[PDB]
Amino acid sequence: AIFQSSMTK
Amino acid sequence: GSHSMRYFYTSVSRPGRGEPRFIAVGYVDDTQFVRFDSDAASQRMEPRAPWIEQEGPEYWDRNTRNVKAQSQTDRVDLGTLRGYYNQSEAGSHTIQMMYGCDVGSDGRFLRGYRQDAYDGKDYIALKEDLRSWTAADMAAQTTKHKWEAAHVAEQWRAYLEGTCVEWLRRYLENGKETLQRTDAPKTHMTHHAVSDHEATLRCWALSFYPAEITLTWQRDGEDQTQDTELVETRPAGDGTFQKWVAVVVPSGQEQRYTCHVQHEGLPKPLTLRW
Amino acid sequence: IQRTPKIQVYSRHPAENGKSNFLNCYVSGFHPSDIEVDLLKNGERIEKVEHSDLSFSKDWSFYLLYYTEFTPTEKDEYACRVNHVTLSQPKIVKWDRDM
Repeated sequence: AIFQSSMTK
Repeated sequence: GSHSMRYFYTSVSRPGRGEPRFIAVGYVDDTQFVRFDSDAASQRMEPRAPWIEQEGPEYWDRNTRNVKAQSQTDRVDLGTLRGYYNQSEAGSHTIQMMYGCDVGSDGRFLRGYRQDAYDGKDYIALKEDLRSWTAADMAAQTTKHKWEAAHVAEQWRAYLEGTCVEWLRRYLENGKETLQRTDAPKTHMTHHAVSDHEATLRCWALSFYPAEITLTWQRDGEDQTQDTELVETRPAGDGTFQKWVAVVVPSGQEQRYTCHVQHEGLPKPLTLRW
Repeated sequence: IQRTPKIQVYSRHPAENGKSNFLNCYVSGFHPSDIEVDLLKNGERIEKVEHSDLSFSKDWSFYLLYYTEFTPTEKDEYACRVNHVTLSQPKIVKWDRDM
């Protein structure tokens, strides 16, 4: 299962 | 032995029209099990190994929303990094990320990793302790500070040592018929006369899994590298892999040379002689 | 950065005339991912060609598998035509059943 968050760079 | 679960993301801006191409692939060891392609009709995370198809709609909904969410982050980041680097909007650019976890033979956490790249070069990576970041340049350093102020690393650590390892154990169990099975290389040797005086011996390894393999030529017991060629390991297309290694030798002297094959599927290494 | 593709053309199984097989074109070590790949039969483009999902190696370089079902023969020539920004001209690599 994939990683759930995604802070922007 | 040990196993790993890994995801590979690629985003490519398309300045001509519309939004970036986004592609994700997930592997357990050397087996691809899921895919998402923004150009695809489904717009879903799709199955690519029979043992994942048993997951319920919930699994598919979560993973699909999350990859799409990630694709949107990549779209944003493509814009931001263009800014960091002061580049024109006329150019197409690329963001890539690989992340995953390793477990040992007893199914215990071994290590985690998460690194990304911009235009084919290191951008930001999670350190081995999963607590801090490595920035390759001042663009990435800008991201690093922002991410350290928000403790992004903690969420990654929690996943890499936790969620990631648990699902890896689950898949390994559900797909044990294939995932926990080695296919030793099927080997053989061919002989191509180049002239009356020289011949090329080629040592073949076919239909093996997993992909890692060592192929070596020996002459009278000692390893040889002169006059040898060694192609990159390649996919057969059916889940297995191929490789060969060759050496030019003087005609009549073939029996001096042995090919040596090391592979997880081989309890003892193989040695072939012509 | 820009990396020129490596190219391998090969059948999934040992080639034998008259026996159905799979013709593979394996392109790798390239960057960027933008790339054109065709399988050719006697110079003409084969239509029913599939490829894998884009992925990449330790150095971020990409790789892809293009393939199609096919039946080897004595007179039929097969090739892989690859076009990439690093190539001043489309590269055509003929299949060699011994490799």
